[PDB]
Parts: sequence; structure tokens; C-alpha cells
Amino acid sequence: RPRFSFSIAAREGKARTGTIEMKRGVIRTPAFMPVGTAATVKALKPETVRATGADIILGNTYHLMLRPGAERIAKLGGLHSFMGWDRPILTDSGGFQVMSLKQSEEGVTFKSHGSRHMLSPERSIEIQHLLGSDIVMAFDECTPYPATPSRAASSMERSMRWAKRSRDAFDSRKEQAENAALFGIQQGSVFENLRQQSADALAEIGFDGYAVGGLAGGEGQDEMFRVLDFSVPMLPDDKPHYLMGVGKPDDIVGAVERGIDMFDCVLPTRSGRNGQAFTWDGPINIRNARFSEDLKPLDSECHCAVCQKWSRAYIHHLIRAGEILGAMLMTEHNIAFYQQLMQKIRDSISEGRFSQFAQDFRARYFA
Amino acid sequence: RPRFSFSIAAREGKARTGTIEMKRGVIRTPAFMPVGTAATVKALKPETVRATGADIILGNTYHLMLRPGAERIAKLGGLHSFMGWDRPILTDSGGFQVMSLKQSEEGVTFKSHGSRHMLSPERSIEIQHLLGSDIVMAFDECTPYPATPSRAASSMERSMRWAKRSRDAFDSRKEQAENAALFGIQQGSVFENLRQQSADALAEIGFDGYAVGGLAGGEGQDEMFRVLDFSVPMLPDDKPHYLMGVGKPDDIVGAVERGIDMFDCVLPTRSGRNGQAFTWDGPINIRNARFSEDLKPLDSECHCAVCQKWSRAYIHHLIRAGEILGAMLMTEHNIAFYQQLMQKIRDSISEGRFSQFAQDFRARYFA
Ligand SMILES: [Zn+2]
Ligand SMILES: [Zn+2]
Repeated sequence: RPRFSFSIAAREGKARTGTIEMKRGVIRTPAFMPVGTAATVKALKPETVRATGADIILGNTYHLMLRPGAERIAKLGGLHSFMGWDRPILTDSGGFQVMSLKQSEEGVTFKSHGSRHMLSPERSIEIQHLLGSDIVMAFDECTPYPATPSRAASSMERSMRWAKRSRDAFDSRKEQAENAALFGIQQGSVFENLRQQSADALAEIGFDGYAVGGLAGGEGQDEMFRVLDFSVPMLPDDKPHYLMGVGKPDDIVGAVERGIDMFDCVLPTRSGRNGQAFTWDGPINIRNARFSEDLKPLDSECHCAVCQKWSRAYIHHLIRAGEILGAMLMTEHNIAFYQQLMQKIRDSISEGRFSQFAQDFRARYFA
Repeated sequence: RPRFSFSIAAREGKARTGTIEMKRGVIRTPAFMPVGTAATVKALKPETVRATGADIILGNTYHLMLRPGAERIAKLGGLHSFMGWDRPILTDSGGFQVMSLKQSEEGVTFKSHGSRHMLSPERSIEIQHLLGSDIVMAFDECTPYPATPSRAASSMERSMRWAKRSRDAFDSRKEQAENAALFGIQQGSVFENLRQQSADALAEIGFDGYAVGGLAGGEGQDEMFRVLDFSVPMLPDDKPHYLMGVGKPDDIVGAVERGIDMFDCVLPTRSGRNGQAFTWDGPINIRNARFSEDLKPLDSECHCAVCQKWSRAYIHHLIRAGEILGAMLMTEHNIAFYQQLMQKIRDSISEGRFSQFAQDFRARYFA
């Protein structure tokens, strides 16, 4: 396999389905990347993650650099080896969590959620290399929502400068430039002219993929979709389009209809432990009393191991009892659900009936 | 298979190895029963529990009657069906936890750890039937340690009266008497004459198995072994001898050398989440800093999936990060370790080299 090869096999409107070939494996797109917070996808063995159909997982640079540390993981053989996942892994830059959990043009210094740490385009790229990430995200400065035109521009402009620095830092590292891929991130908040300038900047620098950043920041689905409407088209068509931190089932469908190829969200994972189970008829809260004696599986159609062997009543009991097994089963289900969603999306686009699938999915999901 | 059939295939001193045939499966003895607190063996899927080599698990009547309730589990098809375990299940009477987590000759009434509940020989047996337990424990009155000769006698005497009531209650329930087995419990604290009277009483009533109760109550290994020395021999030889709540590896070996066939302990499970990992060279605390970069498996010889795929450094990181996966891997390992211990015990007795195995095990375990 090549370092990186994105080939589109089918299209329908702005939607695309295809594959990304990488040294560690093939990624079917549109793809959903489960989130591996601290070198683990919450409550799941990597083989179980793989069993759900995931072709790639995402790793949080921020948490990892804090515990167990980038250098240690490197000394231990890398992230893949450390956690037992031998397929592709995409790592974010850590920038978001730094702000979420002293900023300057050089970068950012911060205190661990009490140790002191620094992060910059160069250091972010380095850490991701130490982790052995297959897909590296450029380090940027996120713009809070809402943001003023002046502030959004200043952040996008800095982000673009940082993108060039990420690009150069990535290329200066032989092993990384030859075995990994680099994704740039589009900024500009909700302003079209800024998004356009950002897209132009990233394209001039040149990346293996382009992410749309700054969304899923509490603006609501409509505002997001509206921004995607004009933003994604600005991005190079022959490269993957990655929507960051967007994972609500209905958000994914809409983003794909707008040209997005990759998603990542902690929702299926986090929601799992909180008792939220995804189904084709909408999400349910398994902790609700109505499921105490419900013998049906979490979802009538799901093909995951959980729905084949356990009832809602059992999982209901496990979650309300705080039992670990509850979190295990819920999460396997949710991630499994998500993968089946992506599969249906890929099949529908490939068969030219995705628009219909989108309509059918929403009608039933929101019924 | 028959309702119950205990056959001894080999002996060495007081040690015995054989099998217990039951409707739901064969139990190889000496056996270790993992503990399923609230319809779950902490952090493990039943298939994983089975994968470790366990032939039977134990269910806590007390917790179950509280959440999700005996009647509900029955309505849902029984414990086996509820949790996904189709092999034999032994359920305690709940009496111990009632005292541990208004007593009278009729029984005991208590407040949930705030609901009010009652438990008696009849109700205990009934609940266990509702759960669908394969091996039912007679309901008794535990005697605290230390206990006076007068108090120990009074409790043993009541326990013996309650044993007869458990026996009769069990027999009055057709389905239960025909598909399940009943174990009586020997009491008498550390007094030989009381233990003898207790053994005589239980034998006159007649049970499918005899448990030695009241031990593992903080008396220390020596006192326990000393009590076993004269207690186990009082029990009928052609029936299983079950030591309750004893599971430290070294305790098990010694109890088997004294004629015990069955063990149950929450140690491998509880210790798992606390970071204690069992190895043939003694237990270790994976949370200790010395394992931060240790790439070896939890145990050099273990054949469990955990030791085949993950390092101490990884599990070290998971436990210190409070990650669920840490508890999952630790517990699978510990239970796997325990099953391999029982296998080695069964093989050694079967080959007439158990005494040597006991010596070799202790020498290395305490090295
Ligand atoms: Zn499912
Ligand atoms: Zn192991």
C-alpha cells in the first residue's frame, strides 16, 4: 500500500464514497473514527472496536501528552503497539483541548488539568510523530463561537500561518513525511470570505486532506450546515474532507450530503456510559424505567454482538447499578451502530440512492 | 446429564479431583467460582468468563434481591438468561451480606443499604429458585469472629435448625428439587465439638454438598487451616466440600490439601480494579511506578488473552487513568490466573504429584 491514496469510487451530488489507502490499512469513506481518549476507546478492546467495522480510530494528543506522555509512548513502541490497535490512527493537534480543558504567535503554554506545558505547530507535529500517528492534524488556533469578523480573521490568519509551519515541520521529518499524511484545517468561523481565504491558503500550501474546523461549537445544526454549504466546496475536491467533532447521526448524514468524508465524535462513547443508546428510531436513555423489563435488544435491526446476546432490561440494570459491563455493552453497541450507519451511507452513495437514504433515515430517526 | 453427580477420579491425601455433573454442565473439581455480584462478573462478558476456563459462577442473592429483584429476574427468564451465562450457577443464601451490608428464630428483617426486606430459610430458598440457581445454599446464621462457646453453639444450633428448614423448603419445590442441588453449611466457629455436632446434623438431614462456613472471618490462615484440619473430615466424603469466601491463591492450595473441592472469592475481581494482579511469583500492584515502562505481560507464563496482547505499562497507564479497559484486562487476567491454578491443582492430584505442586507453588509464590 502507498503512504496515502484517496480514490473516489462514486458520487451523488456533493456526496462521495471511496477509500483512503495507507500503510496500515484501507479506510472506507465516508468514515467515522471512534475516539481513543487516553490510548483507549472507552470500555472497548481494540479487537472489539475493529469488530464493529471501524477502519481507523482517533487519538487525543492533549490527553496523551499529559498521561502517559508522548516520549514514553514512543519509547514503548508507539501508540499502535501501546494500545493494541494496528490499523490507521488519526491524531488531533491537542490545541482544542488545551483551550477547552498564555497564547502567542509562537504558540501556547498551559497548566495540566498542575504541570506546565507548551504546545506549538512544531511541538504538536513532533508529539504526533512520537505517537506514530498515521494522519497528522495541523496545529491551529480555534475561534470561539460566536466570534467577531475581526477576531475570526485574526485567528484564521494565524491558523493559516501555523498551517504553513505545521506543513514545514511535518516535511522536515523524513520518517513522518514518508509514512504519514498531513491534514490542514480550514478556519474563518461563519464568514464566507474568511473561509474562502482559508481554503485558498491551505490549498496553496497543499495537504493530503482538509478539515473544516471551528464548527460544532454550539451554533446549531442549521448554522453549521449553512457554513458547510459554501465552505466544503472551497476545498480541493480530490482530497478527503474532514468535519471535526461532529458525530450526531443526523449531523453526519447532512455533512456527507455536503461533501464531508470523515467524522469523529466522543458522543457514541460518552453517551454510552451516560446511558444514551442510538437506534434507527432515534436515541433512547436505557436508564429510563420503561426499559426495566424490556427483553428486546437495544435496536431491532442492529447486528452488533450486544443486540444479539443481551436485552435492554439487562443493560438497563447494569447502567443503573453502575456496573462496568453496562458501559462496555452500551459503547460497543453505539459504535457498532455508527459503523453500520457509515456502511449504509457508503452503499447508498455507491448505488446512487443516498439522497433517498438520507430522507428515509431522517424520517424514521425523528419519527 | 443428571441433576447432580459427584464422582471422584483421583485422590492424594485428603485432596480430591473429580467432576460434578449437572443439567447445565460439568464442573471440574477442585473448582473456583468467579463471583457475579449483581448479575455480572465485574467488567467481564460471560463468554470471556467462560474463556478463562470457569465451569461455574456464583451469584449473590442479597444484591440481586435488592437490584434488580428476584421476581423480576424470574419474569425475565432467570439469571442464566438475564446475564447470558448458560452454565451452572451457585447462589449463596444472602444471609452473610444482610449482616455485612432484626434477627429472630424465624429469620431476619433488614433495611436496604432504604427499603425494608425480610429473609428466612424459606424465603432464601425461594429467591434462589426464582433466580434459577443450580446449586442452592441453605440459609444460616453466621457467627462473628471471635465468638464465645455459648454464642457459637447457639448460632450453630439455630443454623442446624435452619438447615432442616432449608432442606424441607427445597424439597417442597418440585422443579427445584428435580433440577437443582442443595448444599448445607457447617458452623461451630473454631470449636471442634460444635463443628462435629454441626457435621452430624447436616449429614442426618442429607445434602448434595457440604460447605464449611464461618471461616475467612479475620482469624488468619493458620487458625483457618487448623479448623479445616478437623472439620472437613467430619463431612461426608462422597460429596463436594465447599469453602466459602476463601480465595487467596495460597489459601486455596492449603484448603485443597485439606479436602476442599470448591472455592469462591471476590478477590480476583475486586483486586483487579484496585490494581492487584496475581502472578506465579506473588501478587503485584500494577499501579506501582516500577511498571510504567514494563513491556512484559502481567505474568510470564499466563496464557490468558491479556498477557498475550498487552503490557504491564499499558495496563499500568489504564488503571492510573481510571480507564474502564484497565479494570477489564486486570479482571480477565486475575480470573484466568485463578482458573489455571485450579487446572494445575486438578492435574497434579490426578497425577499424584499434588503435594509437590503445593510445595513448588508456595516456594515461588512467596519467594
Ligand atoms: Zn447493537
Ligand atoms: Zn494473564
